[PDB]
Amino acid sequence: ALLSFERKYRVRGGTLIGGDLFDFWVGPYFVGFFGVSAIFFIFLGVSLIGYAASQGPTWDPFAISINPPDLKYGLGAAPLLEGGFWQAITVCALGAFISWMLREVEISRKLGIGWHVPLAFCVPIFMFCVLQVFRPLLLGSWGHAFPYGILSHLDWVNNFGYQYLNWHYNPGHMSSVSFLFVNAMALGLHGGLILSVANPGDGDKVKTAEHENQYFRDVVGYSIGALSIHRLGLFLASNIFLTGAFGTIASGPFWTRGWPEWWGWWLDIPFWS
Amino acid sequence: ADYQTIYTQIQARGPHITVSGEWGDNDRVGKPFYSYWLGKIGDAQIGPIYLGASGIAAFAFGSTAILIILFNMAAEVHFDPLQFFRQFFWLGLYPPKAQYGMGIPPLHDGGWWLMAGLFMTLSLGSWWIRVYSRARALGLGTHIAWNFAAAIFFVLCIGCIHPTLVGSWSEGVPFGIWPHIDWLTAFSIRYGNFYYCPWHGFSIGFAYGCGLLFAAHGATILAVARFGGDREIEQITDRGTAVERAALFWRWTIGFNATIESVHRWGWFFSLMVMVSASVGILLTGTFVDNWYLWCVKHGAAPDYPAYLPATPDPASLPGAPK
Amino acid sequence: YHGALAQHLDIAQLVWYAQWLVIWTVVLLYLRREDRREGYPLVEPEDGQVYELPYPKTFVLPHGGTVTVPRRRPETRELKLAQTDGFEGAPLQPTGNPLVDAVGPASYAERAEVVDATVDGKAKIVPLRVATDFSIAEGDVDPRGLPVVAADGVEAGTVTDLWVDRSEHYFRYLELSVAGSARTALIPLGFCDVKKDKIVVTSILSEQFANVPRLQSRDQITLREEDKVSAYYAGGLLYATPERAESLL
Amino acid sequence: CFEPPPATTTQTGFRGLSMGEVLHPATVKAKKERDAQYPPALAAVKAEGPPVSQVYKNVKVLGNLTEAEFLRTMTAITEWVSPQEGCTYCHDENNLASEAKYPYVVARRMLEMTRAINTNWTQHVAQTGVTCYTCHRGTPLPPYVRYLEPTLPLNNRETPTHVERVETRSGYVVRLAKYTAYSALNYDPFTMFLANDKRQVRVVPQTALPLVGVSRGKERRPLSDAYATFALMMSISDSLGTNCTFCHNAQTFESWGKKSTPQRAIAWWGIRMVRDLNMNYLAPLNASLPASRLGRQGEAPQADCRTCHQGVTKPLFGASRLKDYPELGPIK
Ligand code: BCB
Ligand code: BCB
Ligand code: BCB
Ligand SMILES: C/C=C1/c2cc3[nH]c4c(c3C)C(=O)[C@H](C(=O)OC)c4c3nc(cc4[nH]c(cc(n2)[C@@H]1C)c(C(C)=O)c4C)[C@@H](C)[C@@H]3CCC(=O)OC/C=C(/C)CCC[C@H](C)CCC[C@H](C)CCCC(C)C
Ligand SMILES: C/C=C1/c2cc3[nH]c4c(c3C)C(=O)[C@H](C(=O)OC)c4c3nc(cc4[nH]c(cc(n2)[C@@H]1C)c(C(C)=O)c4C)[C@@H](C)[C@@H]3CCC(=O)OC/C=C(\C)CCC[C@H](C)CCC[C@H](C)CCCC(C)C
Ligand SMILES: CC(C)=CCC/C(C)=C/CC/C(C)=C/CC/C(C)=C/CC/C(C)=C/CC/C(C)=C/CC/C(C)=C/CC1=C(C)C(=O)c2ccccc2C1=O
Ligand code: HEC
Ligand code: HEC
Ligand code: HEC
Ligand code: HEC
Ligand SMILES: CC(C)=CCC/C(C)=C/C=C/C(C)=C/C=C/C(C)=C/C=C\C=C(C)\C=C\C=C(/C)CC/C=C(/C)CCCC(C)C
Ligand SMILES: CCCCCCCCCCCC[N+](C)(C)[O-]
Ligand SMILES: CCCCCCCCCCCC[N+](C)(C)[O-]
Ligand SMILES: *C(=O)[C@H](CCSC)NC=O
Ligand SMILES: [Fe+2]
Repeated sequence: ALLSFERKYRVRGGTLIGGDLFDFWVGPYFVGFFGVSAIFFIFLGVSLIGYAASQGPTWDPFAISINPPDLKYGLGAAPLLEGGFWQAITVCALGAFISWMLREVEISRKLGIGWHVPLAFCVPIFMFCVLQVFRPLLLGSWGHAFPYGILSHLDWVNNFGYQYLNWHYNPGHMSSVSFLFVNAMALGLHGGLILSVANPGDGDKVKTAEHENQYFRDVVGYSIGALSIHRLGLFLASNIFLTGAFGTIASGPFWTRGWPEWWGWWLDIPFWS
Repeated sequence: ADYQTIYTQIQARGPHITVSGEWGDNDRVGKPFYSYWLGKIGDAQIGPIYLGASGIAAFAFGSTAILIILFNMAAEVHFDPLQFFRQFFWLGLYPPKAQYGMGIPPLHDGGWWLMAGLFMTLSLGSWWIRVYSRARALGLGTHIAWNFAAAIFFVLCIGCIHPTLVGSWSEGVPFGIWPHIDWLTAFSIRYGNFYYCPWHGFSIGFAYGCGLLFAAHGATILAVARFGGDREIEQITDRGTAVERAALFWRWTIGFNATIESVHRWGWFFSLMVMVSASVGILLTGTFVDNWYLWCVKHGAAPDYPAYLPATPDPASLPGAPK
Repeated sequence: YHGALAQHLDIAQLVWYAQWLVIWTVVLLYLRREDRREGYPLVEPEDGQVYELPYPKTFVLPHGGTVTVPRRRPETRELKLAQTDGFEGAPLQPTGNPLVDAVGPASYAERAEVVDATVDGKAKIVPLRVATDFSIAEGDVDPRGLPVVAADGVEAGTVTDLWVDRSEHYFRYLELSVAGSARTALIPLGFCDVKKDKIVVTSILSEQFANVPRLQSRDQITLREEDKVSAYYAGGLLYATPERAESLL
Repeated sequence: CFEPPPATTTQTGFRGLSMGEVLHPATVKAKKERDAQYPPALAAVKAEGPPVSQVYKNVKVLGNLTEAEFLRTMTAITEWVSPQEGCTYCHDENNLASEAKYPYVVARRMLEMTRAINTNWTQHVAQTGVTCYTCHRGTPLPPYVRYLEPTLPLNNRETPTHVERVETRSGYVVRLAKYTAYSALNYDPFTMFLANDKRQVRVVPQTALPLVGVSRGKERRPLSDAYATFALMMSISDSLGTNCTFCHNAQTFESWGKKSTPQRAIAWWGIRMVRDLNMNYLAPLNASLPASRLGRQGEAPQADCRTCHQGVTKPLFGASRLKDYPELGPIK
């Protein structure tokens, strides 16, 4: 069960709810109170999905879709076939994600480490709510949310974009994309570097921090240092959704025209019109 | 509340360490200068900067490309420089509009485009050499150099390989802010929705994975900042408690874990696979697939949804309809 | 058709399989083995345990030495804990005082009893009394002089020196004299809230500054010592007062 | 910057596909009031006496009608086209058969055009139809027209800036951008697609694999056409005050059936009507128009989607006068 160094860290303590009644492991998995509530929601969710999937047409996992209701049903419940199952699943998902995040908190306490990971994981849970909850509330309909299916959800993204003519010109999107791209570059640069230091090969000597920082000063004239790149990484990645959320929320509630046209504020200033 | 994870509380100035290259220590230039606000989230020290043959070769070709692009961009606003600033985003240097095949197009129809691309390509080449040579000079793995090669190969794929394989310079990416963007939609439209290209999907997967991984890794190292987790090279060669706990967090969460080294392999690999996956898709596009949607349909992948409004036959194919 | 083959087989279709193959290959046969270089093989010949590991690699350390991984390397130290239950996955229960016994979050890795070094060969982590040419920055607090306040709102000591990282230009520890025990403790800046009139440390109580690990010299620190020290205060997070183990809600 | 909530939404494709309209209601109300200025139908007339073809001298098109009926027509034409200028605009005070003024001859052709639309393009204009108003909106120059180059502003009732003026070549990029809903798309979808039937709109392959003999080098179309098609589609969208999903499910723009709305059909007929209008009726009026009407290559003003729609998915929100003026189509 145990790694060569694991046993010493496996003490009781650091729970949020329910003392040492759920303070134990199952193989490698810490089972918190949330460990339990996570599994509960996952079970329900995965059940609901299969039950809804059987009431639908195909079984090719690519072509399965659980869609939300027509727009007419507003912010109400809907029949289980015609969008309710989606509503159910949506809740089970939020159950599971929040449970997952809080379980990470419990683990973080038992090791005496920072809660930086559960924190960071709030970013994607947040964005999920922006798509599936907040924006739908603002347009008064659950039907504005996205269907659960492997390829089906891509067609929702597809049309949602083209509803605003050329979604590439959404300024919140431009930010979001820009962060996606730079974060991937950074990750290669980083992972690259750390390996480039430990693994120069030809049984040549293992290098130093000084070397790391020398490499980047040489190439691009600055080096941010070791701790800072992790802070920066977290920052970059987290802003993919933190900025993109503004972009998403804008579309519909605070903007109904083509996104390219929004750049009229600049183009059509009188001073150069 | 480890505040050191957020910003450096007490900064520390000190004398500038210089690690010695196998070559070109004389080609380092500029005076180091420290910087207090920058030093609150990062290293305060800016400069000096190595400045090799490769590095200078890059600045040369890079500028010749930029100048070509910009002179063309001026010409689009018949040189009135107020409209140049107003309209900047909308301006560009387009490849051929007309079909010349692989024929070298005239300058007034994307020859200037072709030109700028050559020089941009040479620029990326010499810059690659820098990123490689500097690693070899300081006695370091060439890992960064390879990731970057993938990136450069992807750029060649979209901007000249793919054009070559189908045989038209017309399928090149324009230079211009909005016009390099407008390419993406005209390209995807043409090849039957890029959402149905599996290589697009693979690319996006690794791209979103890079998000997931850095978010998580960064967060982790910060969580174990107090036990020295940021000193990664030593935690490799002599496992400390930082990375013991880091590993145990993840094992107890998701059932398996990495080592402090291997996570950087995972990251490096994921980064690299965005560009690889992308390249494959572009190479297959046009050459061995004309319509990614219908290809997905051919292989039974595509969804179908029922009609909301009445289904609508193509009026082109009705009896005695117009041209 | 460009890219067709016998009976509704096209190239893009094969490449699909190829891609997937490549991924799983790299992921399972490479990356996941690489993930086993520390911690393995696991605990309570044998077939699975040989297959899961990679061919060892040897690090050619910068200042002499080589480290090879994976390697057999287990906890010699007698851990001061007992079984909460029979159950194999049940937790452990510290029997002594956990902060000193060095368990749970106060555990330290058996790192080298070796002073971490710079590129040129000197000690990396040292106080300012030694590294005189490193200053504090023009703008930031100089904590030398300031009082250290513990989680029980009590003055526990006076800051006497910062310990700089010479390879990275970053302070890693404050040194402080413990009130009424003529001795000098290190504390990592992680656990330090640096205000202008004081340093605040909510990780441990005043009285626990007593038993912060002592070092070999008082002018350098070994990689292990660093672990022992940091581990201490973090162990505080769960243990410093009985109410921190117990569930917050 | 940003328009306040709420927004009206509609649904045009199956649930969960984010297909449908998005309208800031203020913007719609503004257009509703504009479009409501359509003058109502004059009360109908006693149909008494001979046909006007045995009465007035120079009556070619409307010779079918009675005198009462015919003047009711002439009165409404004046309302719709030259309300401010009066009957005087097309006629000589002292001779109503005089064709000396150019607007007389054009108005004759315009009658023929308007009848033609309501009779031969019922596949588009339907039960609703058009009148002179649909296009003209009470000026003899319809506010929304196209020359063979981009022109700004789109409404010719507003006075242009220096840059907006077609003369000024700095502003070419912006003139074009604003026909294409602010995109850097570098094609004039009017002259390419709507001025004549010379060019084919569809760009996407109908096979999954590339067919041999149309797929390599000069035998294949340039990507430029795909930019161009998109540009036309940006333009069409904005000319109706709607988006892509009004007409297609983005999954496949290229596919019809249940990947398209009935409105995509109607739009298709719209393109073909618009062409027949420009080529056979509107473009050849450079014969009759003064040079102060013509563009910079002697082209008449021609018509685009906007000319009629003016940012509404149905022109004048589907208001008809067709029952009220049978003389403007359809004809038996
Ligand atoms: C025509 C369609 C367009 C479009 C339409 C579009 C829309 C409508 C939206 C975006 C958005 C975004 N687009 Mg996109 N886009 C992007 C990139 C992006 C992303 C950076 C950004 C955020 C995606 C997101 O919200 O994930 C969300 C992911 C989430 C919420 C994941 C949550 C994870 C969850 C908490 C955990 C899940 C657990 C699992 C179920 C567990 C199962 C696993 C197993 C192991 C147990 C690029 C790089 C391009 C390019 C190259 O052109 C592009 C083009 C387009 N976008 C087209 C022009 N885009 C979004 C945005 O931010 O807009 C500005 C957005 O709303
Ligand atoms: C507005 C932006 C949207 C978007 C746009 C988008 C695009 C354009 C593309 C994807 C693709 C994908 N998206 Mg998606 N997406 C997905 C999941 C997925 C996967 C099916 C796939 C690749 C994910 C990946 O590698 O990420 C990084 C995470 C990794 C590598 C960890 C492993 C996760 C594993 C791959 C997830 C498997 C998901 C399960 C099949 C679903 C759960 C099953 C149940 C029974 C537990 C989830 C679970 C969610 C949620 C809950 O919010 C989501 C939201 C969105 N996506 C938004 C709606 N997505 C790609 C695809 O190929 O389409 C199918 C793709 O091209
Ligand atoms: C309608 C438009 C579509 C579209 C069209 C599109 C196309 C045509 C292509 C992609 C591709 C891709 N799309 Mg995209 N897409 C993506 C995401 C992605 C990327 C992950 C992927 C790879 C591109 C990349 O990383 O380049 C960022 C990295 C680059 C460009 C490399 C740069 C390296 C170089 C060294 C840079 C150096 C700069 C110079 C030094 C500066 C100097 C230059 C001067 C001299 C001029 C998301 C997440 C979404 C969503 C959610 O909707 C989406 C939707 C769409 N894409 C729509 C369906 N997409 C690519 C792909 O993988 O397809 C198979 C691709 O070819
Ligand atoms: C998944 C894989 C990712 C990836 C990977 C990698 N990408 C790398 C490496 C790796 C591994 C390198 O090692 C190399 C590098 O060196 O970085 C440290 C590099 C590059 N990736 C750049 C840009 C980029 N990557 C993009 C994308 C992805 N990348 C994908 C996502 C995109 C997008 C999203 O479009 C963009 C815009 C440039 C910064 C650079 C080339 C410069 C050049 O060829 O110059 C050519 C000549 C010029 C005149 C241009 C120079 C101007 C630039 C902006 C800055 C020059 C620095 C200057 C000297 C600063 C001095 C100031 C100082 C005194 C204070
Ligand atoms: C900028 C921020 C980034 C970021 C950050 C982080 N990400 C983290 C952490 C951080 C920090 C972790 O700590 C945590 C983790 O443990 O590390 C692996 C985690 C995780 N990131 C996962 C997926 C992931 N991250 C994505 C994106 C980003 N992450 C962005 C980029 C994306 C996409 C789509 O991009 C995906 C798919 C899981 C693997 C894991 C949650 C496990 C879970 O929650 O278990 C509990 C839940 C389950 C096991 C299944 C629940 C099934 C429900 C009930 C029913 C169906 C659900 C759904 C409605 C189906 C839709 C259909 C679909 C086909 C459309
Ligand atoms: C059956 C039952 C009743 C069980 C009860 C117990 C219970 C609640 C169990 C949970 C069961 C469940 C739901 C298990 C599923 C677990 C999940 C969600 C697994 C998904 C894992 C995925 C897809 C990860 C994608 C990211 C990825 C590519 C990771 C590979 C690399 C790894 C392992 C990174 C994690 C990692 C990072 C990020 C470091 O920075 C780091 C630094 C130093 C040392 C180690 C690490 C480290 O391991
Ligand atoms: C232009 C847009 C016109 C306006 C405004 C008015 N009239 Fe007109 N008129 C116009 C045309 C093109 C024609 C010929 C129609 C045809 O069928 O060929 C006419 C004809 C007449 C006539 C018949 C007299 C004759 O040509 O012998 C009359 C009596 C007449 N018009 C009167 C009239 C009045 C009273 C108007 C204001 C109420 C008016 N017209 C406006 C073109 C246009
Ligand atoms: C859009 C499909 C139109 C409809 C329906 C009608 N007209 Fe029109 N007209 C249209 C254009 C694009 C133009 C060219 C621009 C121009 O004004 O020359 C015209 C022109 C005229 C004119 C000439 C006016 C002038 O040059 O000042 C007249 C007199 C006129 N049109 C009258 C007219 C009548 C009576 C119509 C209904 C029977 C009618 N037009 C319909 C566009 C369109
Ligand atoms: C209706 C009022 C439409 C709106 C709004 C949009 N499109 Fe469209 N599109 C429409 C028609 C009638 C046609 C066929 C034209 C013909 O002459 O046959 C099209 C065509 C396309 C295509 C080409 C499809 C092909 O077969 O190659 C594309 C790529 C396309 N349309 C895309 C598109 C986009 C992105 C839109 C929003 C900007 C959009 N269309 C709007 C009808 C209508
Ligand atoms: C004046 C002669 C017109 C021109 C030029 C264009 N359109 Fe049109 N359109 C016109 C009418 C009178 C109507 C009546 C529809 C009704 O039944 O009330 C329409 C309708 C449409 C529609 C249908 C809208 C719906 O049912 O919701 C569409 C989609 C449409 N028109 C599109 C369209 C396009 C793309 C055009 C340029 C190619 C275009 N129209 C020109 C009148 C006129
Ligand atoms: C030998 C034969 C004859 C020729 C073939 C040679 C060859 C390989 C040609 C062409 C190759 C390629 C790969 C062309 C690809 C072009 C691509 C991918 C262009 C993509 C993006 C372009 C953009 C974003 C252009 C922006 C232009 C500007 C901002 C103007 C220039 C000014 C600048 C300040 C540069 C800033 C760029 C950015 C970091 C903000
Ligand atoms: C295709 C790119 C060609 C550009 C060539 C110019 C760069 C020359 C670099 C010299 C390398 C010197 N070296 C080996 C010591 O690093
Ligand atoms: C769509 C992109 C592909 C990414 C696939 C990588 C997922 C990680 C696989 C982890 C395997 C876990 N385990 C227990 C089998 O080792
Ligand atoms: C593919 O285009 C195919 C080629 C026949 S000969 C090589 N055309 C017939 O389907
Ligand atoms: Fe790292």
